[PDB]
Amino acid sequence: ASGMIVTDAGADQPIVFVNRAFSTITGYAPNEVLGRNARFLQGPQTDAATVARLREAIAAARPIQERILNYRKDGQPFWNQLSISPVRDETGNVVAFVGVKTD
Amino acid sequence: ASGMIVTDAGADQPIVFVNRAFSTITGYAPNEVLGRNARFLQGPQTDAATVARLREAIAAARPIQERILNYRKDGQPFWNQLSISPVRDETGNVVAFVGVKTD
Ligand SMILES: Cc1cc2nc3c(=O)[nH]c(=O)nc-3n(C[C@H](O)[C@H](O)[C@H](O)COP(=O)(O)O)c2cc1C
Ligand SMILES: Cc1cc2nc3c(=O)[nH]c(=O)nc-3n(C[C@H](O)[C@H](O)[C@H](O)COP(=O)(O)O)c2cc1C
Repeated sequence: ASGMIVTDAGADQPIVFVNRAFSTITGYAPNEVLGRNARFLQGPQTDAATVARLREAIAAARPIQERILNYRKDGQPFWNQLSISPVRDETGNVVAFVGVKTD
Repeated sequence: ASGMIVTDAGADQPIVFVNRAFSTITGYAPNEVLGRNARFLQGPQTDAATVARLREAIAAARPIQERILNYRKDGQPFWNQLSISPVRDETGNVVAFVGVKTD
């Protein structure tokens, strides 16, 4: 199974759902992450240019894939092959964002 | 806000998340629907041919949009402009399905 994060569309994209795989991968339980922006997964060695590309894509509701250095709850660095896409209604309104970690 | 349902990919797509708009629209709380296939929203005058097109598209992990008759918890019918899409990882594995109601 691949990790999955779902966020609200607006106002800095707080997490509303993580799948079981997310907790296996990151060591974080759902209650520890709901209502937070996913940027808490980043750490000292995270590439700022990669973070900026995610920021611009999410702001514009553009799909993006990045290999980004993330950090488990226990602090272990892991490479996150991250893909983010908007969820739209048929009018084109953004309803949510979905992020997947590909192992 | 538009209604959104997220399901597992496999084994008859049990619901794993519904947004707040889902509960406003349908009258169901998350604890009433999590772990169930979304077909409980259908009822006696739901169009069988429409349900068959949804079944075939989801089985194939193909996006689909239909206008389908659904029923609130209290039994009141509502027209659901429903769009369902797979969520894939970068290997092409289906991680989840997402369903949206367009007002
Ligand atoms: C649905 C979704 C999932 C995300 N998943 C991750 C993730 O797994 N790891 C990560 O470092 N950032 C993730 N992000 C990105 C951060 O939330 C944030 O958008 C990014 O750090 C850029 O914004 P900032 O410069 O304001 O931090 C995700 C964003 C969204 C919308
Ligand atoms: C993510 C997702 C959301 C769904 N949302 C709805 C819905 O809002 N209303 C509905 O009638 N069916 C919905 N369905 C469809 C049913 O779950 C089911 O796939 C459909 O009734 C066809 O299969 P069946 O013939 O086995 O019932 C959804 C399915 C998925 C995967």
